[PDB]
Order: sequence, then C-alpha cells, then structure tokens
Amino acid sequence: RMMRWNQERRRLLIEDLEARIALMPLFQAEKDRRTLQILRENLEEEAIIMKDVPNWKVGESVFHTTRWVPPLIGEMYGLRTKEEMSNANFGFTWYT
Amino acid sequence: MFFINILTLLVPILIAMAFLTLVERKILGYMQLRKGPNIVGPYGILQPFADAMKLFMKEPMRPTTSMSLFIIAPTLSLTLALSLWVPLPMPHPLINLNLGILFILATSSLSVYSILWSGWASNSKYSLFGALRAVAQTISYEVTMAIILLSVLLMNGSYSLQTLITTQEHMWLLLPAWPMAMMWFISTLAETNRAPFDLTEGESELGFNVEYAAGPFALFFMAEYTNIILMNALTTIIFLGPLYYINLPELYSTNFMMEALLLSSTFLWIRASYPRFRYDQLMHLLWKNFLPLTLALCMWHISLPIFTAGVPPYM
Amino acid sequence: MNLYTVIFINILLSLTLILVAFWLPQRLPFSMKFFLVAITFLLFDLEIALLLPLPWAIQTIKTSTMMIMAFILVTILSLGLAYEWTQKGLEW
Amino acid sequence: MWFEILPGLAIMGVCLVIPGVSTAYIHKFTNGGKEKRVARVQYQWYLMERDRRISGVNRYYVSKGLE
Amino acid sequence: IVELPTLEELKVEEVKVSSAVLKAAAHHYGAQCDKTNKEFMLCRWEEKDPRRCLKEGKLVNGCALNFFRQIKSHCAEPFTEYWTCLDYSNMQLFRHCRQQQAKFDQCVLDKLGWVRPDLGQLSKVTKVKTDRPLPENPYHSR
Amino acid sequence: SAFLKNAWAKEPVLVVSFSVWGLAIIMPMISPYTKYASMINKATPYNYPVPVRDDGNMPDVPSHPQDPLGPSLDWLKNL
Repeated sequence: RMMRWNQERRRLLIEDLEARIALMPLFQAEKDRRTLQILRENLEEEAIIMKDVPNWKVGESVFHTTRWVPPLIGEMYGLRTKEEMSNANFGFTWYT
Repeated sequence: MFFINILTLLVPILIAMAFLTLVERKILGYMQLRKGPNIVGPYGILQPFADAMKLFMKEPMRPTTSMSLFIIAPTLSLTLALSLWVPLPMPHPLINLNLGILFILATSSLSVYSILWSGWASNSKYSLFGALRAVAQTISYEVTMAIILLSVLLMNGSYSLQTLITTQEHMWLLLPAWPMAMMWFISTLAETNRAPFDLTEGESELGFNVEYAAGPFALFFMAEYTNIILMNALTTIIFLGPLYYINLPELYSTNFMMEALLLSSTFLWIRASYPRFRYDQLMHLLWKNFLPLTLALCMWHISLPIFTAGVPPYM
Repeated sequence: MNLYTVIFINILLSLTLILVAFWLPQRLPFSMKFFLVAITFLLFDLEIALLLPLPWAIQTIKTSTMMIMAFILVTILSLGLAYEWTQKGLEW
Repeated sequence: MWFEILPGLAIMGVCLVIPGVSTAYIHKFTNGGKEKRVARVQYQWYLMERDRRISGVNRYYVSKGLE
Repeated sequence: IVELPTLEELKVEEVKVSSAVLKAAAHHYGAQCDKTNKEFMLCRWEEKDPRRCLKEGKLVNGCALNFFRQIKSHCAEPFTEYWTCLDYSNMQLFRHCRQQQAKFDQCVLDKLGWVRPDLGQLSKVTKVKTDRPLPENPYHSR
Repeated sequence: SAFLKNAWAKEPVLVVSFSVWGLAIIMPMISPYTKYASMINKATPYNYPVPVRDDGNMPDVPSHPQDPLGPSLDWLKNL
C-alpha cells in the first residue's frame, strides 16, 4: 500500500511542479519588470539626493563589467521602506 | 488572535495535564482493587488542583547548593515540554515548521540537561549518581529514538510532521513499520522515565527530585506528565494516523483525542503491570536488543523505497 | 517571531511558577563505563547526523550511489558496535 | 466501579480537543475562511506575497477573473 | 551609469489575479500560451539581461490576458467553482478538487476545445526559434 | 546450522537483525522496480525546463510540449 500510495503521490508531485513550470514565465516577466522599477525608482531618489553631492554621478556600477547584474535585496529596499526591507529579509522565515 | 491560539494549546493541555495524574491514580487503583481518589470534590476531579496548591505553599526548602540551577533547571523541564506542543500537527499545527520532527527531537534532547543540572545542584553525592542514571539512559535511548524516526521520515519524504497526515490518508504507518512502532513505544516509555524504564526515582529513593520539594518538584513534575502526553501524541501522529477529512478538521482531532488517551492509558497500564528493569538491564536492551534491530531496519527503509520504486514525494 | 512569541510565554509561564513557588510560601563517582557510553553516544550521534540528510538524498537522481553510501555507513558503524560488544565495552 | 475513572479522562479529553479545534478555526478566521497558506518553499511565499500586492494588503483577499 | 529602463517603458498590463486562479488554469495556460512564453524565456536565459528581453515580457502578459478573456467568455462559471474550491485548501492541492476540475476541463473541451495536457508534456524541453540574434558574448566577457 | 537454530530461539533479535540487514542488501539488487526510483525521481520536474533555440536542425526535440515528440512518463502513469 505504501508503495502504491507514494507512487500516486509522486505523480501528483509531478502534476503541480509542471503547473508552476507553466506559470513561471509570467512570473519572470513580472519579477523583472518590478525589479527594474525598484532600481529605477531608487534612481529618482538617488539623483534627488546625489545631485548636491560633489562630483558624484548619481549611480555607477561598483563593477566595471557591463553585464546585467541582479541587485541585492539590500540594494532594492535599503533606502525603501524599512518594513519592506524586513519583509524581504526575514519575511519567509517567519512565513504566515 | 494568535495570542488566543496560544492560550488554547497551552492551558487546555495544562488542564488536561492535571487530569492525567487523576486518571493515573484511579486506573492504577481499579487495577489494584481500590477506588482511588474520589472523596475530594466529585469523583476526585478537584484532586489534582488540591495537591498543586499544597505543593506551592510548602517551603521550597532550597535545602549547600549551586542556587541558579536549583531554579533554572525546573524551568527548563516545563519550558521544553510545553514548547514541544507548539508544532504538533493536531489537525493544523500552530507554528508549522518545515523541519518539525528535528525540532521535536532536538527539544527532547535538551531535557536531559535538566536532569544533569538538578543532580549536580543538589549537594548529595547520592543525587549526583542518580542524575547520571537518567542522563545516560536519556542519550542512550535517544540514539535508537532518532534512528527510528529517520526510518519513518524516509517513508514520509520530509521532516515536517504535517506531511504524515497526507502520507497516512489510506493506511496507518503501523501496518508498515509496526516493528518500529513497538520500538518507538518502548523508547517513548524510557524517555518519559515511566515505569518499565523508571530507574530514576528508583531504589535511589523509591534521583533528581531527591532535594526537590514544593514548587520545583511541581514544575518538573508537570513537565513529565505533559511529556507523557506529548510523546504518546507523537505516536498518535507518526504511527497511528487519525483519519483526516479536509472538510471537517475536528474528526482528525477527535480521533487524535481517542488514540492519544488510549496510548497514554497504556503507559499507565504498563506501570502497574511490570517490575522496573535493572540499570544495565535497561542499556542491555537498547544497545544489544534494539540498536541492531533499528540500524538494520533503518537500511530496509532506505531500500524499501528504491526497489519498490516508492521514493516518497518531497513536499 | 511567531515562534519567539510562543517561546517567551513558555519561559514566562515557568519563571512565574518558580517565582511564586519561592514567594508564595510566605565527590568521586566515576566509572569509565559512564564516560565510555557518552563517547559511544556521540559517535552514534554524529552518525545520526550523516544519516539525517537521507530524506532529501532519497530524491537524488543517482539512487544507486545513495543507497550504496548509506548502507556502507550503517554497516561500518554497526561493526563499530560489534567490536564494542566483543570488547568489554557495552558489558558495563 | 471503573466508570468513576471516566470523569477524569473526559476532562482530559475535552482539554485535548480544544487545542486542535481551536488552532484550526483561529486560522480559518484570521485568514478569511481560507486555510492559512503554508509556505514551505519560497515559491509559495512569493505567490503568497504576490497575492498581498494584488489586493488590499492581506493575501487572503483574493481577486478573480473579474479583475 | 546604469541605463535602467524607464517606468513608462515597463508599464504593461498584467493578470493580477489570485495565485489560485493562475494555478487553477495553469495547466491550460501552459498549453495555450507557451509559444510566446517560451520565447520570452529563451530570450531571458540566453540574454542574461532582463532589460534586453523586456519586450517579449510585455507580450507574455498580453497573451495570458486574452487567455483569461476567452475563459471569461466560455466555461467561466465552471472555472469560478474550480478556483474557489482550490483556494480554500492551504497548499491549494489539486486532488482535493477533482469533481470541479472535471467540469471546467470538460467544458473547455466542448466550448474552447483547449485540452488539459496529460501528466507531463509541459516539463519536456521546447524548441522555439527567435529572431533575436543568439546573443554573442553574453556575460559580456572581456 | 544447529547454533543457527538455537540462535533463532536464543538471542532471536540479532538473527532477525542480520536477516533484515541482508534482505535490504538484496531486494534492491533484484527487483522489477529498482530502476524506476532513479527515473521517477529524475522525472519530477523541479527546475524550469529552458527551451533551446530552433536551428531547425533538430527533429528529436518537440517544438511544443504537447507534441508527439520528446520524453514521456506514461511509464510513471500506469506504473
């Protein structure tokens, strides 16, 4: 019975992993879209505060490579809502 | 709300914890041809509250000692035991932990200290030895206790106690793996220092309560009995899987109630029925009789999945 | 946090009891056997560790290597036990 | 007679079902009548969070095809 | 600088429906809309820079949106029943709801003709050809 | 053999203990399902399957998931 039950369960495990497999492309488009927005939004504020800064371009990759680089969760929310930051850092661990 | 859900899941267990002593002092009684406590209150219902009030009022003798262990230890025993009820998945758990059984195994392991600390804290060389008996046996039985769970998990797919409700939707894990249930039950009897395996509080003085009276006595005391339930409840989730219907969650808890009470009744029944084992007789069982059985049946539970193409679904 | 909330209530409940309990009322015991057990215990406790990831490792694509590895670990420790029995160890 | 042991067991039992029924209805009240989402793996937390952003602030509120 | 794209550039319609709803229809979305999905994904992987594959992404949301509009047109009631039951479960498990699933799946095989993809046949790798030149020097290697 | 017998009746745990040790060391070797474990677990799709560009030189790869080409788990089905 255990052999048959887990085989049934494994098939189910396959049926829902593929369900996200299908849903992922949408999430990828969404995540990126939103991610960039956070970076850019931070750019606006960045310029607003870095303009007065003496000879300090608003933003520059600490890394000279021009490859696209994912931002650290810290970069995305560090200057955003602290609560937002916290949620990203320890939100899942505390779950819900 | 969450706070209310902390009262429930605690008080209710504490009130039930009190009613176990009563159902112990009556079931042992009728087995021994005696009514048991019925004169205080109706049918002895007020009896557990009565002794609690006497115990707290008596002088915590604090007997001459290392003081902060005479106080910290009792607290650890109650804290770990009541804490381990935090993740139990009666129907829905309260704090669902992805590595839940490791939480239960780790929290149990910490209680061995309380025995070690209480034994060192009394200044009776006798006590120092008595604690040794419990501390040694606890870790010993822990070794088979842990391996028996690892065999289970490998057939459950995860460490989360919540998964077993989905693993046991067609059959109890007793049918399969009964050989370990027995070995989980006997190990549950050792880890709660109940009778067959109660060398502690044995001929020492029929060990780590020797110097403990009044409030400290009570806290461990409470701890032991809550554990008595918790471990029985873990048997009633891991091996005896109560029927689960997603539409009505309480028939899971209703049957969890019934199976837990019966297996809690069983260790009460075991106590009256058996003489206590010798200290070495006890370790002779685990290291000679059970550990070779458990380690081999552990391998059978890494093989049963693979060649029966039944590897359990993670998640 | 949810766990933190529960746990501090748990300590509070116990500290409350002991406090009321204390406020309402108003040299050479040694046997290598014991040390030896403790040791064995960890050798076994460590092994429990190397055996704990087995639930995740079951799903490993290899499978053959998984079991080949796990069976070797359990067998070599058990032989350790075997020699513990053969030797005066485990004979208290 | 043994039946006298029952009163005590009953009180224990009632006090062991409360917890299981309580935790399983203080969840279906706080989460809007829908079982609290169990986010074992991040994907689930993501989906959950995504839900929050989708409506109000709470994930339990669930927008549908009519949105 | 960073050449982060502007908001107006990244303001496109999205499904914005409860995870459950997507999940309930996921199996059919993986079916009716992978041609474009894949493309966006292939763009995404080979050209590590999302910024470069943003357009494909707007196409993604769009294709799905109508996918939903068509569902809205037909067998909508079924779908509504299936998602509501699916959402109640904590892990939104598919097997608790099979009677509701059969209706909607059956209906979409009467009204939309779309088909629920058999166990598998979504996990298998796909070949989608895209005009976007296989980015050379991805990783912008020196 | 004779000791075996008494062993079956005296110290009858080790006997059972070893027996299992072996039976677990054999069944895997000889079984009609052992192979499935590495497949059933292999198949379970956890990480997104990234699609390859169509040079058009590949007939093996299915151009669409539901196509009659590619891998199948009908072995998993009706298992």
